[PDB]
Amino acid sequence: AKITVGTENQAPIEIYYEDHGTGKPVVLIHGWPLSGRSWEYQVPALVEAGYRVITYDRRGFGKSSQPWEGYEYDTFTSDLHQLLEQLELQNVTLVGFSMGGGEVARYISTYGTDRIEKVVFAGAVPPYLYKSEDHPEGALDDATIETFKSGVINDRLAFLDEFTKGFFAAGDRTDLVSESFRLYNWDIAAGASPKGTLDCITAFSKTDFRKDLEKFNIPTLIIHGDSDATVPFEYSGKLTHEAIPNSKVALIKGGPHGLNATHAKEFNEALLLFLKD
Amino acid sequence: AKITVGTENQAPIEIYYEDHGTGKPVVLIHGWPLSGRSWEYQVPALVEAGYRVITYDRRGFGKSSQPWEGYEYDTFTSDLHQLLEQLELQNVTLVGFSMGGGEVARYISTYGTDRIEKVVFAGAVPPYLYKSEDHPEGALDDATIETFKSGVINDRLAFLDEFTKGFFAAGDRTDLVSESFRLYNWDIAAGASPKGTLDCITAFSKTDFRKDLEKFNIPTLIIHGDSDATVPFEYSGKLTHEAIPNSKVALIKGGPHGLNATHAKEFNEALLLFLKD
Amino acid sequence: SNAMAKINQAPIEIYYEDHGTGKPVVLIHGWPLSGRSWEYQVPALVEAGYRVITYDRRGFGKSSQPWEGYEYDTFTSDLHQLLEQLELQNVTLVGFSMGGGEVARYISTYGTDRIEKVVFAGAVPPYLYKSEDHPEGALDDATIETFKSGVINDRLAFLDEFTKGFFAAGDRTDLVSESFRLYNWDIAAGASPKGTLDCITAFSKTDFRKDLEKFNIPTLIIHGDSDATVPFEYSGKLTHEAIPNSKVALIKGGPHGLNATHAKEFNEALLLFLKD
Ligand SMILES: [Cl-]
Ligand SMILES: [Cl-]
Ligand SMILES: [Cl-]
Ligand code: NA
Ligand code: NA
Repeated sequence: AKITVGTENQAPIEIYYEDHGTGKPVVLIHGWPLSGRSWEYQVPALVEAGYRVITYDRRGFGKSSQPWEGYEYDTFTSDLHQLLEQLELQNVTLVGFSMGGGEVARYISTYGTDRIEKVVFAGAVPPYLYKSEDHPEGALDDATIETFKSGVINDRLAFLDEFTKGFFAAGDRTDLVSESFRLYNWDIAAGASPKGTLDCITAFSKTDFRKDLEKFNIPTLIIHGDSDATVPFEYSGKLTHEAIPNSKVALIKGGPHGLNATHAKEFNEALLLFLKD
Repeated sequence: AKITVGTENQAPIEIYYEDHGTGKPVVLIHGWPLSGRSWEYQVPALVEAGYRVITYDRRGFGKSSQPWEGYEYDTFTSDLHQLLEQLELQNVTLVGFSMGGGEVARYISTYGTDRIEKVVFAGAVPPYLYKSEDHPEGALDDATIETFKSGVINDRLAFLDEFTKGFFAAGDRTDLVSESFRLYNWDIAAGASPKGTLDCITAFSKTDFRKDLEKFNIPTLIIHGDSDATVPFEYSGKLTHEAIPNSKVALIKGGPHGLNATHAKEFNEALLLFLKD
Repeated sequence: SNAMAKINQAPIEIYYEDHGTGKPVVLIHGWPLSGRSWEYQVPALVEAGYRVITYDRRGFGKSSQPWEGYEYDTFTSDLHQLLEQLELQNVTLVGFSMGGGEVARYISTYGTDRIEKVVFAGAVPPYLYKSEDHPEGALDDATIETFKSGVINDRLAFLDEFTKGFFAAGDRTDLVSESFRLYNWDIAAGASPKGTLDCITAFSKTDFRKDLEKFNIPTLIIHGDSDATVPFEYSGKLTHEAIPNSKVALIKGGPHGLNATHAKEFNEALLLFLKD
């Protein structure tokens, strides 16, 4: 229940995954800096609705290897390719949460749709989060990005504590998950690679997926919160929907970034409607 | 230190175990939703007394694989059998704590007594924990059972926080462990399979071991607290003792469910006096 | 990346991580933590052009948790197997707290052919035990027994308290966040209870004074002036005095865990010594 996806200095880089149930495959791709365990509220709904659910832990996160390099989307996407190939998956639905939307974007662009029936962008970073002189439309400027980087560099554990509180907060509303659930998530992020945790920030904030979204001509759903403080709908999900013909949008009212946990009922109803269609 | 005990969706199921010391083998089987680490206070006393001590993590728990299926006693007992077979254990004592009493009961019933010297039911779920009009001497009625399942389904992490508090409390006394120790146990439970955690509730509450206990013709010890909130003596150990006429009881005054930790000396004394010839 | 080094029936494996390319710097963590304790050193070392290897001592972090071998003969044998398996050359061994014991015993037992330099950081040599005959130690019998009975009786609570002192410099108890402290508590909580206990005797009562007589290579002592567990005066000071040509970096306000609280100074001292 590890996939070997490469080597670094001749040591295998191994990806931890879980593969549950019977049915068409739904591959769930977690956000930063969490793991496959962040999909707790989705897995049973999906299996009960007749799908086979695969989660995996991105390199550097969860129970996967912690290499020094490879923390960019070409490699992240190759890692996903090895998983789909090794499990011999067909008619797959790719569900990318937050930075996992990047693997989705790039997978279609690089490897095409032979194996892929449908895709879902859930609170996801495309089309391109960076705000700059060349891309004045985006959400995250250098200054904002540097704060994340400097937090991870100077006190990652305290920064993660703060980040996880905000991840499940919608505006003023900070009671959408229990303190135990928050701490649980903090601890999943605590164990991650410090290097991978840092490099991911650059990857998810500054990778431009616009060219990739062009190759999308399969059914596509955007699930997103209207109160997402990390990846604002107007700068991400809304534009991914507008980039992709025939895509559907489920804007969840009062949904924060971690809306798959906070608004599980609504998230799953939108996801399940989309899959059975 | 893993044993492969099966396969599901093309991937092995592995059980983590530890094997310490030299002498007669004593296999310690943990309760829900913890791991082999719950035996911290027993292992050293057993090793020092000249026993070889094997702990393992039940499928779905601790460091073992987290599959989707197999969370019922036929499989759990099959996993135990493979552990005994693979480690070639002879002249074994099985010690089952809480739901681990179920593997004890079912092993003897299914595989016989040829490998087995003695057995111990510690705060253990047999004979049959379900409580109903027709089976009034169970411990857990439908409503209670549904409160467990609901808690795990809707906020497992908060539910576990509360469960761990009651686990070590003897009536109104809740200072029997430190907060650090309780939180340690919380974290062990947090990392378990959500599905395994849920299905176990049905396994331990609705499995009838009465027929299995009929086959116990080997020396049997019941160790149980008189203040066990989760598995009360009167509706479990007391009845196991009555079901197995040879059996000895060590009823520990002020003992909560987690009495192997709160009353380690009294627990260990009962175990050592029984283990000896 | 990470890998396992093979070192009843099941092999003992040591978990290690190997990052970057260049001359190797092998970081040996203190009790009862793991390789993850080096968080603040790894990046600066690789950025400076070194390869950084960390490993988890048997019983700790992600390594096997056997019943025996929790003494410096075996701990140093484990280190030797790792360096042999990786075929390392020109190594700088960095031993934090009890990890200075592996450094001392490695040079004494296996010699220096694979080793260019050594660093004793907040380290337990020359001999941490404090007694009548050996007043120059740090830890007396009453203190040692407090550690043992704490670990036997409520290891989790003992660790919570230990981790508070680890990062405190006298009255400065704000040097790390609660989050960081609790992260370190959890790393310790998952270690072997048996290894955790036996290490106390290994780090407190092993005498490395004859080992330090074999040191004829460049040597840096990095130590805090406010280390409650391993006071400079009874450790790093004496290790420096034992070793000719050895350098000292005494960090002002540094507690035991100064590699985290004072990363900037710890790292400056280390890099200056590595390139010389
Ligand atoms: Cl993300
Ligand atoms: Cl149980
Ligand atoms: Cl130490
Ligand atoms: Na953990
Ligand atoms: Na027998």
